Amino acid sequence: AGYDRHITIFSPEGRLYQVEYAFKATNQTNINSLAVRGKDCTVVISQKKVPDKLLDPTTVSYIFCISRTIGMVVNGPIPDARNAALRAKAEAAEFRYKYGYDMPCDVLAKRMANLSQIYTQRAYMRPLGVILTFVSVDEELGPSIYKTDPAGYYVGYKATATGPKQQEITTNLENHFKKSKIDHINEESWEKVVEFAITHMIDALGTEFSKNDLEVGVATKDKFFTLSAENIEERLVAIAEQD
Amino acid sequence: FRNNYDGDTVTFSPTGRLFQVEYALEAIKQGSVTVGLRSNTHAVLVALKRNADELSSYQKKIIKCDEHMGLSLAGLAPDARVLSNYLRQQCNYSSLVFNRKLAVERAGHLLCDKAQKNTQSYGGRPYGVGLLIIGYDKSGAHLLEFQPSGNVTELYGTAIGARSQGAKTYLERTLDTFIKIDGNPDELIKAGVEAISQSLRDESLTVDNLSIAIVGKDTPFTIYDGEAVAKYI
Amino acid sequence: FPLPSEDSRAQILQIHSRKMTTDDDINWQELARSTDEFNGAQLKAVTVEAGMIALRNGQSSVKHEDFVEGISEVQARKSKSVSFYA
Amino acid sequence: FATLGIDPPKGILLYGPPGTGKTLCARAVANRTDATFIRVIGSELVQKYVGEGARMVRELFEMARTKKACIIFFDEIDAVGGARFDDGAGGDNEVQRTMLELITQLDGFDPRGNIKVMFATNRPNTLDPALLRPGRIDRKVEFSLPDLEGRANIFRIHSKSMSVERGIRWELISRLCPNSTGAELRSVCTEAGMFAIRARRKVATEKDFLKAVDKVISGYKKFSSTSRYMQYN
Amino acid sequence: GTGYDLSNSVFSPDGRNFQVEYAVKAVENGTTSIGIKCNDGVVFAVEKLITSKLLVPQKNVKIQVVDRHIGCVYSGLIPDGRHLVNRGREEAASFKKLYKTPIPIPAFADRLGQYVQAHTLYNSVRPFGVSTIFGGVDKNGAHLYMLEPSGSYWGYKGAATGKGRQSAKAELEKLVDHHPEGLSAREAVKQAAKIIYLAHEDNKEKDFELEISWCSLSETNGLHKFVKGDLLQEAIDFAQKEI
Amino acid sequence: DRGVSTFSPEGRLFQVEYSLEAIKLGSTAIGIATKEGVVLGVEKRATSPLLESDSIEKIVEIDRHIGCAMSGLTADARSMIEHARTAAVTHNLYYDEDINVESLTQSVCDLALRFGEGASGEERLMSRPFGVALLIAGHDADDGYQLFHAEPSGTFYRYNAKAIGSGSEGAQAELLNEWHSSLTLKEAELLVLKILKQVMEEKLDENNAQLSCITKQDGFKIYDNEKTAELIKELKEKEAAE
Amino acid sequence: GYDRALSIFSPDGHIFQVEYALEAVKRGTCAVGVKGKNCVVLGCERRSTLKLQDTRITPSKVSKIDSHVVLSFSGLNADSRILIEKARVEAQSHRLTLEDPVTVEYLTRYVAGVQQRYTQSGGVRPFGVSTLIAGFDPRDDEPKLYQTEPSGIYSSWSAQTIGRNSKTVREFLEKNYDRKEPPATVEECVKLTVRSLLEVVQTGAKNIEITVVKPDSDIVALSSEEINQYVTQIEQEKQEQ
Repeated sequence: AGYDRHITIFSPEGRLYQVEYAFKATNQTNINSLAVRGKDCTVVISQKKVPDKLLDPTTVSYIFCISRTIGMVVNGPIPDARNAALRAKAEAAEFRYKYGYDMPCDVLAKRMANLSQIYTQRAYMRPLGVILTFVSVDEELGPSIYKTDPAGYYVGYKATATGPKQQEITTNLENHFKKSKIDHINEESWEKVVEFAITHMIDALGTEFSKNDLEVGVATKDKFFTLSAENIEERLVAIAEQD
Repeated sequence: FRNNYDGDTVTFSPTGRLFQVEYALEAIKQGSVTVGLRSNTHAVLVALKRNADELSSYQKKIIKCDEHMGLSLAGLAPDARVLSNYLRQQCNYSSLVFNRKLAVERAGHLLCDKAQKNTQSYGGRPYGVGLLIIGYDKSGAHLLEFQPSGNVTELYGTAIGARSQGAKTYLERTLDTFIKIDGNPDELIKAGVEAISQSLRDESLTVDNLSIAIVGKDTPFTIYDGEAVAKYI
Repeated sequence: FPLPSEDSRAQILQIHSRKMTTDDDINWQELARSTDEFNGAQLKAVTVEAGMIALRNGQSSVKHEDFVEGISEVQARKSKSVSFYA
Repeated sequence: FATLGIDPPKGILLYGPPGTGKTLCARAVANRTDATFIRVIGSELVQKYVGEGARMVRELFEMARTKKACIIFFDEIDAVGGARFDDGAGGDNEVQRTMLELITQLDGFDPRGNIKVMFATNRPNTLDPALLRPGRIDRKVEFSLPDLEGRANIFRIHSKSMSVERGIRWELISRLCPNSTGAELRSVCTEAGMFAIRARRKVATEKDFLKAVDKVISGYKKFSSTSRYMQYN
Repeated sequence: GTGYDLSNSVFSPDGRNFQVEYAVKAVENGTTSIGIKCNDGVVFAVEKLITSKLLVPQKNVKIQVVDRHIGCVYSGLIPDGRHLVNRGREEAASFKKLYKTPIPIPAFADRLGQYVQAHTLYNSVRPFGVSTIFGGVDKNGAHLYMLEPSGSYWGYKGAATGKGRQSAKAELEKLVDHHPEGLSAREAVKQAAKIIYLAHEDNKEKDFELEISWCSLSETNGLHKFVKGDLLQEAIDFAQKEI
Repeated sequence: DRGVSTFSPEGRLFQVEYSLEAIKLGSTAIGIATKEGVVLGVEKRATSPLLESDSIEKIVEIDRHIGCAMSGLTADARSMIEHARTAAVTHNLYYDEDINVESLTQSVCDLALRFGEGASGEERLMSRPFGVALLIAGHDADDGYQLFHAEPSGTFYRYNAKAIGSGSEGAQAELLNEWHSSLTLKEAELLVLKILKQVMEEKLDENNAQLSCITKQDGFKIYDNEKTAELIKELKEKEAAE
Repeated sequence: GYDRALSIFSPDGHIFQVEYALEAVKRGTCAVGVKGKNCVVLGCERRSTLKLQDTRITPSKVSKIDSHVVLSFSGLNADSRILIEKARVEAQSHRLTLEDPVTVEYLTRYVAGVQQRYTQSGGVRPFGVSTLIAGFDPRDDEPKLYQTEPSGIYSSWSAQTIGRNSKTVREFLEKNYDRKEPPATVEECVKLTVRSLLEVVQTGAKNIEITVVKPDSDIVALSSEEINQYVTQIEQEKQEQ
């Protein structure tokens, strides 16, 4: 009966074997990214890695836009990443027409998590090999970040990260919050928040990136946009001048 | 051999092949042998009929679709009847809806869509019978070769069956002959007789064994059986 | 080092026949086209069966039908224990 | 074969269904050969130490050069062959190295060989897919169930033995019996002599043969009857 | 355990899929195909290996065109390659029905992307073992995409896969340094024929065939058609001159 | 333990190969088609003397001019006859005529291989193909008397003299030299019983064998037990001659 | 629902789901019956291991499909309730469609025909029970006794038994009973069934249930005291002879 490990069923150890391998699929691409909560907004950064020169830098992105008020960043292989991307855009449209006004961040992370829980419980569907991370600015609780696990468990984070080096990156964001005893960056301007997360990423990875080596998403209140090559390079200019 | 990797239809082999496609492909090579060729204004289809007993009859290996086109089968007989129903349905579909005859080029694409659905989904199976599609339209005569995977390629002529690949030697040396022969249907039919004769070992061509169906511009598709092919032996 | 190609098998079959005796009337490019994705040893094994067929028929040399009948026998991806034609 | 300048097959292939007396055919060859015969059990190659099985392989091929024109026979190779890969129980890597030692000693870098090698087992599907391909083996023969004409000769070789009543046709007994292995065919003649005690009979008659049909065959089917039951695993 | 490579939805212990990896090997067993992206449009080229002399010259069209603005060329199993275009043909017909104007290039890539993703999520179906290269001229600029068996795709300045993937696609890197500013559509036709002969070193054992098709706004003006007339024969002599 | 659509290495389905072997496991059905009529016969193979002659009927009637026999397992035969009479009697309503014998065989044989698990494109529910062999006979106004054979593999041939079941080998080869184009209706009745007598365990009687006939005027007719006994007594005189 | 097939041809040509299903009948209670000229008697036994079973509240082992015909089976009791209910609905459906009372010949081929469907229907399993249908056709006094096998093959029998120790009773009914001269009285038909139950029931009373079938829609079930009356008369002529 060696087929017990090939699907999702109760194991003799009381665990799930296929769920344990779902988290391991996100480390195949080896893409490190993090997200922090600003004062009035939220800024997310990601490492842009282009293996071949034949790839168009504008087409390759790990940050997808679900709606005008909500951004998204996903780690792991792109096919499972864009599979849940179009599923999240459909849930945001059904919520506007049927239910009411635009969807907030927590509802999108909860509906996509419950959708993966049905796929995990049912044995004829394999779980997604990626991790859904949604960033937006709510009109009630303000800036919030919800990271949806492939197992279907969503929980809020102050400053999150992703990748195999996440445990080394989390230490950087954790030690900063212990000394200041603050749960968010007190900088009001969103420009200083962009250069804030980039500074901690360079010192943690020990690598100075370029305009094409990073993709910085910016989620403001009721607006979301992705910084271009000139906007990302402009942030790296003031970083070398100050520090 | 038998079932190791690809015994399930949705499984891929580590060598980048599919044994289920290879299993159904070997069914044609062990089936009844048939040949074929075509010219600019004409196309000739020659098939050999066998059986398990001398007192038994010979099941026809040539199925008629419409007056302007026909086909032949090498493989399991009832599997070709299902594919022939899908081809004849498209002939009447284009005749009722589009008021046009089904083209040979478009018939191969529609036939490929039927086999690819069973291979890419569990519970189905690919048809292990081959189909040589002959016909004529305003463009000219066209011949196709169907495989269990559904591959469709236009050829001057080919052979599928037992020892059929070895019979292609006569078609290669004469490839420059029958293509330039127009208006001579008798010589084009006799060209296919010498091609299938290369695969004959035990029994030769007889009255009931030889089945020839010719199609062309001024001559529609007609199946010649019995003593009609006795003069072309 | 994948399986040999189409025209490549024509040269392999001809080399293993240098120690045999034939009439040199057999087209080697024709036998290679009758073989679809066979192992290198499966190619040499055809010449082994071709020699055993001539021993049963009493032929003094290996003819064309010896290589053709060898393919119908069990060599590469071909197994039949009975005719079975219906 | 030296006139044609060919290479005789080094190895052979005999598997067949269980119960056809395949081991009896291996002993029939050793009688006509009048030379050294070697019978090797599949479980004999595996020893109580790891790596000792590699030395057990060369023990067989060392006598090939020492004693020329002998015969080696392997029995139940399914317990040895097969790749079985890695991710399994983990204690399987010791057996897979026996074939890699056996293949190396058979066909290595130096083509060293003289005698004939015989591989035999009841499970051809569980073997190494490399072991199932030629170049170590040429002649491949798989046993089949004798037909009405085949099963008749099974009772004819046994008719010279035991006691056969004059005027009894054995073709009707093998006809009432369905397709079955030779192990159950010889059981008809053996059990027929058992009816001479309880059924109050002198020798084996036609009436006792009909009682054996519902006894030797129909009575012994039940469960745990192999014949063609297990062809695979 | 044993059998992780048997069915589809079963993940490997390292977080990958064997059936997806086995489908990649089926791509390199077919006829190779290349592509070239320019400013005005894209150029498609494919090398069709001729088996015997029984093939009729230039009566076989491997490239299946979607509407007038999208060509599609594939390298892999022929039956699996035609099912992708037939599925995309219905998506293009369903789009133009509701959405009026034809579907652009980056939009058409999402229809084939998600459709292949659904085959990897079921055990009753198998993924496509063919790599389809599609592109054309969209409403803004131009784009080129290559659909992999895993469903992963991005923008490509060039795309080549097949037996000559290690050769033909390696020559695409020299094309970028040759014309870093830009490349005309007419010159790209002659450059596409040379790349076929540069990777022909492994195809010299059989007979080949040259089929080139391009679409741009300079001449065809949104019309994807094969190259015929003296333009095709002119690119042959220019490509064979360096051979 | 596999799907019904799995192909064998020989290029065939496992359900098709093992279905042909089930024919010899049953009774023996022998029939001969002549120019004056088709003489069909079967063997009931009674395992106990208490079995009634009206119990097992291996020869049914599809039409007045069309009839068939069965051999082997009769469980799959009863289902096919319901579809055979459906494709026949209903075909009479459509064209206001009698269905061709060869055309009726095609409609019956096409229902064999349509089985499967979750067949795409339409709804086909069948667990296994029919493991019964049917010999289809009949008469028309064009080709004349014809005798076909419905195989589980979906193929059919026109046999002048065919023996299926346990007599598909020994009894089949005996009809090669005993058949002739001039064979009449009366001489064909004694020829079938001559083969059935040698292939039967006990003596030939009306209880262990049932024969039928298909003519142009009378059509399908089953021989009475008194009519069959008269042909058996005439057979004993033909066995002893010189 | 469940679309996976079950019955699969064995390499010998048989079917595993059939032969293995026949063993459930041989492990069940033996059901023996005979038919006379003017009467038909169907005997059945019960389980002798279980006790404290009230006969009145316990459903009868012989199910009545119609006034003129009943059904006494042997085999799995889980698969028998499916055949009994569907045979009685068709009995009323035949009276609705054709406005004709059912016949024993039509009832047997229907039950056997329905069993042929489940063997040929993917997703279901054959019945592991064998039914014996015996009765009289309307306006006909001829006895009708038909056997229904789980494989779908049906046949008529003068005297036939199914269940455990079947071959022992079958050999007893061939020599003792003659099909050429059946008994024309009801009393001789009842005593014949009791003689066949002496080698199976093995000295029991409450475990024996005998159902008498008579024409003109007349059914008389022998009580516990009426069955033991025929047992005493046979035992006196058994050991003494």
